[PDB]
Amino acid sequence: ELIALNLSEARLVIKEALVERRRAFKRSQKKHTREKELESIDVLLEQTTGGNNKDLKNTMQYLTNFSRFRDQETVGAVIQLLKSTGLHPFEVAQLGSLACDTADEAKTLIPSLNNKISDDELERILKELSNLETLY
Amino acid sequence: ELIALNLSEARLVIKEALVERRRAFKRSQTREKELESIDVLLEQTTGGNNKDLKNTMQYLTNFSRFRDQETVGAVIQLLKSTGLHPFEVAQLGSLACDTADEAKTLIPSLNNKISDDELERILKELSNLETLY
Amino acid sequence: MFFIKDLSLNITLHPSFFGPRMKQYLKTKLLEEVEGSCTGKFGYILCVLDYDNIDIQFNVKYRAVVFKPFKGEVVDGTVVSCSQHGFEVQVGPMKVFVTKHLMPQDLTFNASYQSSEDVITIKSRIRVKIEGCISQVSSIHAIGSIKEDYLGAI
Amino acid sequence: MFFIKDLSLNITLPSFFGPRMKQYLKTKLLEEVEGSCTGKFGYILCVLDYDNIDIQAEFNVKYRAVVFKPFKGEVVDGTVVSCSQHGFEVQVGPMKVFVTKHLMPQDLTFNAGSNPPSYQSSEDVITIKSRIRVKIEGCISQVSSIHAIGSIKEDYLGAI
Repeated sequence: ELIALNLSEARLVIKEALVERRRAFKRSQKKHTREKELESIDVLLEQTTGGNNKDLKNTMQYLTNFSRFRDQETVGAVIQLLKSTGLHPFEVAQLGSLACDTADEAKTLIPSLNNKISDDELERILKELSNLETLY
Repeated sequence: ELIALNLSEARLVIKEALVERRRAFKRSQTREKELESIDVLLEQTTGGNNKDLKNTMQYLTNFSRFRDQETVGAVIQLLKSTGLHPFEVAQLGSLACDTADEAKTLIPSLNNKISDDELERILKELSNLETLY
Repeated sequence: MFFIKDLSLNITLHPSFFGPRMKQYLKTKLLEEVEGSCTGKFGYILCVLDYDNIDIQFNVKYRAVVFKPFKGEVVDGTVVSCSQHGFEVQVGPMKVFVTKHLMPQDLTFNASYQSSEDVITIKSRIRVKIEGCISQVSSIHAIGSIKEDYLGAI
Repeated sequence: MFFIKDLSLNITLPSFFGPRMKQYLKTKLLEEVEGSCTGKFGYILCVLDYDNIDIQAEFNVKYRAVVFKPFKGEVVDGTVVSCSQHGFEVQVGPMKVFVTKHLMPQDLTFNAGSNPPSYQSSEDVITIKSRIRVKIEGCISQVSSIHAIGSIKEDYLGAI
């Protein structure tokens, strides 16, 4: 099926995948703040990646800088909120990434929303997303 | 519908149109040397702005492979008898190519429409019709 | 690519002008509104043709030389400017942008662009492939490349 | 856009048969696909669920990965990493979106005299490190790479 992620989910999903990979590696091996994020990522990548994966490295810093919801709990709340709208995954993903202040802005930036939801409901959603915004 | 032109025909179609306009106005009231005639001609036939037309004529002046109506007419017949699509004909009449592989690589839809052999002859003929002045 | 296309424009003319000269007028206005204009849909309307025969009847019918780039088209042009981002090529009434990423590996920036052979700079003639066209309400943009065989210098 | 996609890869190995050849295969899978890119379906950024990668001479390896692929009309936020007379690049995920000078408001003009290079108007100053919202006007897909061209002309685009 179509699985589109918003930036914050992508961040959690990639980090989790690499943390587990680091663990898998350790088990097999022969025995014997947001700034600390950027540092941790470099270490995580060094330990789990082919060293020359700049695409992934660039992606990680990007996601650390643009992820609006930082913890799984909040992200989980955001996904629940958006799915209960019945919107298409491509719209849910953008809506979960692009912070928007008004219905007009969101509808203008995501034209397919035009006639799938009313301004009032969308306004109510923007408020909820905003309220879930990590203040960290 | 659309009528595709190679660079050389567009150049002639435009000059002719402007020449006729210059007359209609005056009535009812070398490569680089041609470049100088542009400013003049445009001046007497257009608003004064139209930067697009001006850039076009300088372009057509420096890139047109066939400079006189005689030769253009000949290129048209040679290419028209191939049975190729107008868009292909327009490209073959604009882009100078030395080999069949070059042309087929640049105009990929020629691949299964004509043999290397037959396209090589057209290329040789186009090269010999190429203006030298 | 250049084409000759049949077009039409509706011109609103009322009493203030009516007379034995309204045809020459309608024409002057036709040229004013469409010649030198550009649209995403049709391209550049560069030159109205056959002046003495423009069909009036006001819905004015006319023919013109228009230019509109098409994806996959290969064209020759002259380099207008270079930068770390690539170089602009003048093609007809338009500039085609060849980004640094659509230029060969062994060919890179140096400011020009150099290879263990070629040197691309202003006034240089080059063969480019149109990879994409972006049409706005009143303009068109083209991106080109020179990676493939037979593209590039000269 | 970021997606999680079900992908597949056929790998060939009889010199390395063993009780733990499965870890070896997972290793070649990462080398071959992670960090790769095709105009077809984008950047395969990160192979997921390492412990359960499904592996079935040659073996068909079914796995999942976080993938990134831009799309025309998509609006995204990013960071300016460079400016020139031709325009500026915006880092968006693993990709650089190039905004041409012709896809910017006309009042925005290159300041060939500033450092770092920048574009500016009566209000905004766009330069290196600037956060910006752009619209992907076009994607050019090559065999092993994707290119994006963007704009900040429309409403709600530009400096964040």
